Amino acid sequence: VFLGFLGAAGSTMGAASMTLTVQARNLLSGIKQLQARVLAVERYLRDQQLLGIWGCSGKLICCTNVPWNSSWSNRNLSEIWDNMTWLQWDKEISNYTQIIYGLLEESQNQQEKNEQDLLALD
Amino acid sequence: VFLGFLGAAGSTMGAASMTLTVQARNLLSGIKQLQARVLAVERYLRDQQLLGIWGCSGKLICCTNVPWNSSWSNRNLSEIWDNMTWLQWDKEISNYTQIIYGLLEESQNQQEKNEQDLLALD
Amino acid sequence: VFLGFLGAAGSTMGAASMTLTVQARNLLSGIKQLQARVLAVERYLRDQQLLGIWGCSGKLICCTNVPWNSSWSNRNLSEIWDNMTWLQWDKEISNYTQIIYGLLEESQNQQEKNEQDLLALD
Amino acid sequence: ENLWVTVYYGVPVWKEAKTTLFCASDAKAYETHACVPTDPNPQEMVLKNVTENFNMWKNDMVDQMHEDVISLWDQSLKPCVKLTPLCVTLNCTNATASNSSIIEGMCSFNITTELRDKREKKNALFYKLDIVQLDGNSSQYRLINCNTSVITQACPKVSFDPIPIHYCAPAGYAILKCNNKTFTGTGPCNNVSTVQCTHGIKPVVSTQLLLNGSLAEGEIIIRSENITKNVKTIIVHLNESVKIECTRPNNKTRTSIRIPGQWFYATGQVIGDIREAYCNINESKWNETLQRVSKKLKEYFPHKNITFQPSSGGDLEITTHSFNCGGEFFYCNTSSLFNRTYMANNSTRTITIHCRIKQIINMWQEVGRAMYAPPIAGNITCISNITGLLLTRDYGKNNTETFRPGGGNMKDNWRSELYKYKVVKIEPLGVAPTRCKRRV
Amino acid sequence: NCNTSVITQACPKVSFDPIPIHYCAPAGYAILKCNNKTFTGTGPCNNVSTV
Amino acid sequence: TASNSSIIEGMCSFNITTELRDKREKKNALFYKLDIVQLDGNSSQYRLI
Amino acid sequence: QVRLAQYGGGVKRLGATMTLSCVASGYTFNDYYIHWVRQAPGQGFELLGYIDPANGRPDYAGALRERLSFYRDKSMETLYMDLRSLRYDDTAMYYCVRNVGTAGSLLHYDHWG
Ligand SMILES: *[C@@H]1O[C@H](CO)[C@@H](O[C@@H]2O[C@H](CO)[C@@H](O[C@@H]3O[C@H](CO[C@H]4O[C@H](CO[C@H]5O[C@H](CO)[C@@H](O)[C@H](O)[C@@H]5O)[C@@H](O)[C@H](O)[C@@H]4O)[C@@H](O)[C@H](O[C@H]4O[C@H](CO)[C@@H](O)[C@H](O)[C@@H]4O)[C@@H]3O)[C@H](O)[C@H]2NC(C)=O)[C@H](O)[C@H]1NC(C)=O
Ligand SMILES: *[C@@H]1O[C@H](CO)[C@@H](O[C@@H]2O[C@H](CO)[C@@H](O[C@@H]3O[C@H](CO)[C@@H](O)[C@H](O[C@H]4O[C@H](CO)[C@@H](O)[C@H](O)[C@@H]4O)[C@@H]3O)[C@H](O)[C@H]2NC(C)=O)[C@H](O)[C@H]1NC(C)=O
Ligand SMILES: *[C@@H]1O[C@H](CO)[C@@H](O[C@@H]2O[C@H](CO)[C@@H](O)[C@H](O)[C@H]2NC(C)=O)[C@H](O)[C@H]1NC(C)=O
Ligand SMILES: *[C@@H]1O[C@H](CO)[C@@H](O)[C@H](O)[C@H]1NC(C)=O
Ligand SMILES: *[C@@H]1O[C@H](CO)[C@@H](O)[C@H](O)[C@H]1NC(C)=O
Ligand SMILES: *[C@@H]1O[C@H](CO)[C@@H](O)[C@H](O)[C@H]1NC(C)=O
Repeated sequence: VFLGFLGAAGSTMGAASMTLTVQARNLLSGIKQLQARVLAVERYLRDQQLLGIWGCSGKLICCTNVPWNSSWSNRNLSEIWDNMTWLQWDKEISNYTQIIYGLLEESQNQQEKNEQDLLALD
Repeated sequence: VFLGFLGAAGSTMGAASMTLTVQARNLLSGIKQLQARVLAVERYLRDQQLLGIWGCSGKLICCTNVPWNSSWSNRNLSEIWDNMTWLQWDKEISNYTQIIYGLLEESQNQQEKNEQDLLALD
Repeated sequence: VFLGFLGAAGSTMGAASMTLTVQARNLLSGIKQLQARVLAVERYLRDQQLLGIWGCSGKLICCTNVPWNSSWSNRNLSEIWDNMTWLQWDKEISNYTQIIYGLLEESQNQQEKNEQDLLALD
Repeated sequence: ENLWVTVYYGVPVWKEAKTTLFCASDAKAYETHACVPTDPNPQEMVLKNVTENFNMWKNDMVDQMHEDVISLWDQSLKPCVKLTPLCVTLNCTNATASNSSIIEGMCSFNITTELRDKREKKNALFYKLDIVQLDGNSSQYRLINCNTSVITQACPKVSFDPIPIHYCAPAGYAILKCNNKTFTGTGPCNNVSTVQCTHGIKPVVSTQLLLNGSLAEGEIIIRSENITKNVKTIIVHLNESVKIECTRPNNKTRTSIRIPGQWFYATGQVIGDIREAYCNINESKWNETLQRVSKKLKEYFPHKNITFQPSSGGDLEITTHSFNCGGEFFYCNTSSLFNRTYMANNSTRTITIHCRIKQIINMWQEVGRAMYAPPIAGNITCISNITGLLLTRDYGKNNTETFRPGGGNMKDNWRSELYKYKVVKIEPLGVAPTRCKRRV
Repeated sequence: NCNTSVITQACPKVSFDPIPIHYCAPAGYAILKCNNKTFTGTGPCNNVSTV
Repeated sequence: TASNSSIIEGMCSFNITTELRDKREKKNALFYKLDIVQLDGNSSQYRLI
Repeated sequence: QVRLAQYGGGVKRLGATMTLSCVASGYTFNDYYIHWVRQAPGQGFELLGYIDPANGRPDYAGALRERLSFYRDKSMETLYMDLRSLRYDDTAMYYCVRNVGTAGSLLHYDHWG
């Protein structure tokens, strides 16, 4: 079903926070036009399994064990959280997105191994 | 592996409850017959991610925060839970299945946002 | 991203335990060479949903309710856990892998139904 | 009270919908079908206390496999020689054999061979059914379908035959069977069962009746549409096989004519004295079967007599029993078989029926495309099991109904076999109420 | 060869030549190389590597 | 053939094989002079463009 | 879109054999049955017979099985009546009609020539 898809752009972080589900919904639907559907299957999985390696499984919003670093710039953002709007934050943070994912994966390995040993005290 | 697939039809809600896993198992296997396999990849994902928007992640049986409404008819069903069998229940409830999913999604947004703020008190 | 893929082979159980994520990462990328990509979509799902029927959802390492049986041989393995290396254990345990999965599925049904009744005391 | 929503996964409920069905193959083959697809071993389970409606008219997979049969025939016939340069003018006198009027082509003509220098004179042997007479002098002749379409010779070593085929469901789709014995072609079955794939359905091509097929469970079953009494075709399914013995007694001499790397095949000469090809029927089995069929058909029609005649008018595919055996196509006179009448109130003797054979056959559903059968050397004998009839009805009047054979449309022949199965789509996400909340 | 087959002229501007080709594995499949020098065409390598 | 000929200028006989491959038969048809090009030598010879 | 042109007719002499022809234009020729209907003046319509163009199968009325004949040519998609031994009562307006039918049964008529 298609209604309000990407309409929350132009609003803030927190305003689009309750409407993330609408954008989360979309996996819908010569002669050789089948292949693009396969691409729609692929990239979403390449998104979804990626969340699986961070431990942010399933749920749309979660926190993690990795603290923030000022090496990824030190914008205050506390008042800019309710103006921003979205895209400028993406171009700002795109200098460091490739690096943070390794921190998330290593912290997930820390959590899994320490919790597995703690249960292994049984 | 194929054994007992859809054989539990003709039994009750509760009888088929322990045998739902057999039906959950099946994602098996001119010249252009490949495409149907892609469809088998698609619809299951369109099922599975749908459970992800309700918060009923992974597990075959769960409850949710949305209460029942007599606007979706008010069958007693307490003795009919052990007769029914299955198909007339779908034929009855199909008048309102398109509506309840929005209630589930909104309640999931309630749970996620309230729990995120409660942890945000840290 | 490709780095250190399958490089942990030749090490132990526990050494490759922290490097399982690298192998978990890989779902990357005449004229009719498209079809193999579809296979890469299929088998991983046939892996992933299989974990869903055991209740070991998402996380790379977990325990389960099924106890060990000496009918699947009775190797001590406690000192061999830090030598083994990996493949010989696979050929040893391959005589009984087809049987243990039913035990896992039945124990998952036990957990789901008993927990559902315990919450159904509400 | 205190009820809340819950969801369930793996729900046993289904809808009815169209889909694309998968097919199976066999280990041994002629050698798109010869090595593919897979050849699995199916299993069947009984759906206890399940009642489901079936309809053998509205179901879709018959048309699907009709398209599959056409596509496999086209893909098999595609790497073959085109017989275009044979369309030159033929001068036939036809007086070589002891008798000439039986076959009447024995026809000289000019053909380019292996140099493109100038056409050389050749002669061959042909049947008068495939030959048409040009205007003016009668000795001028032409091939029958070359005023309408191109004609392709089938390569003899890739010959297609009734190999049994299993139709596999895709994932998420289930096949229902209706194992009840007295299923009438429509209505509710209370004997529903499920498989992964169907049994070995064979691509049988025949007219006026069907053969090499399955058999009924009880007595003879009659399937028909019930929207109106005006019916196109009524299917009769036998519970007891009757044997037919077909024979072409003469031996033939294959000769090859070179046209590039192709090599056209023609007939050279018949060996020995000429005998007309014929088929044989056990008379007692046939007349007893006709009596049982008529006395079972008068259940539907209350007070009127039952009478049979052969068909009238149309091409040879409906006036005669046509089929294929070996590499040769047979057309059988059925006038003597269907001459009976009855009022409304074990192997003695043998009926012999005369036949004719022709090489150029149109596609069995369609004109504007034709194929040339290659000649087959030696005498040919065949034995087959006839399993049912395809009948049509006249109007008639008071006190008398009338039934005559028909069935030129090949699709109803496969509809006589796939009446059992049906395809359903699984809907495993049924919601429910429960007396339990969620953790907050 | 015209007594046996048809003959086709190759178009000169689409001429095919030994362009080096790399064979890529699909996802979930790995390629083993055996970097040992004295490999005899069969047997066990103890110098296994992956690309 | 027509009342005026210079407008369209094909009204052109030719030999065509038909339905027998015996020998080509004479036919004639009607064409536009834009689609017709003039062969060398005699002007009455013409070709398709 | 579909058209059923008819040719032949006018005045025919008594006792002779007559032929009518029809041409169908804009549909799949094998799919639909063709019926032949007539109307005498001062009388209602009545059916003579019908034809399947795919296999050439005819069917005729009870009183006129000996005098009628239908056939067709599939390449020029043309249909022909022959009627033998014309009598004075055959003065009529003659039409071909296309028939709509299911996979097993026949239904109402759609178009008239
Ligand atoms: C070039 O290609 C074409 C197409 O592939 C070849 O086919 C020929 O096409 C022409 C034009 O359509 C046809 O002419 C018509 O023939 C009708 C019948 O003529 C003969 O056929 C009858 C046999 O068929 C039926 O027989 C009886 C009833 O006759 C049925 O019971 C039976 O079931 C058969 O269905 C003969 O019985 C009949 O006596 C003729 O010998 C004509 O009726 C038709 O209309 C004409 O009718 C009147 C004169 O009879 C008059 O009003 C008009 O003249 C009107 O035109 C028309 O002439 C050919 O029949 C057809 N030949 C076939 C199918 O074999 C064509 O052969 C090919 N060219 C060459 C040179 O080969
Ligand atoms: C219905 O069922 C019957 C019962 O089986 C069936 O009759 C059989 O048909 C097959 C094939 O049509 C016959 O097999 C032939 O037998 C002869 C003699 O053994 C062989 O020479 C034949 O070989 C041909 O094909 C080879 C490979 O292409 C060629 O190399 C060779 O030269 C031949 O051309 C062929 O195997 C069989 O004899 C009969 N009878 C029996 C008793 O089995 C019938 O065909 C089925 N179908 C129909 C439509 O009736
Ligand atoms: C099969 O039944 C037919 C029809 O009853 C039999 O044909 C009849 O045979 C008798 C003599 O045997 C003739 O007097 C009749 O004229 C025949 N009726 C026909 C041909 O319609 C036939 O004999 C029976 N065959 C067997 C083997 O019992
Ligand atoms: C098959 O269906 C008919 C339909 O009424 C029924 O009479 C018959 O009993 C059924 N067969 C069995 C074995 O129940
Ligand atoms: C049927 O039998 C009767 C018996 O008199 C005969 O007159 C008629 O010609 C026969 N018809 C056929 C088609 O054999
Ligand atoms: C390569 O394999 C042979 C086989 O015995 C072995 O002798 C040789 O030492 C190996 N090469 C290296 C560098 O180890």
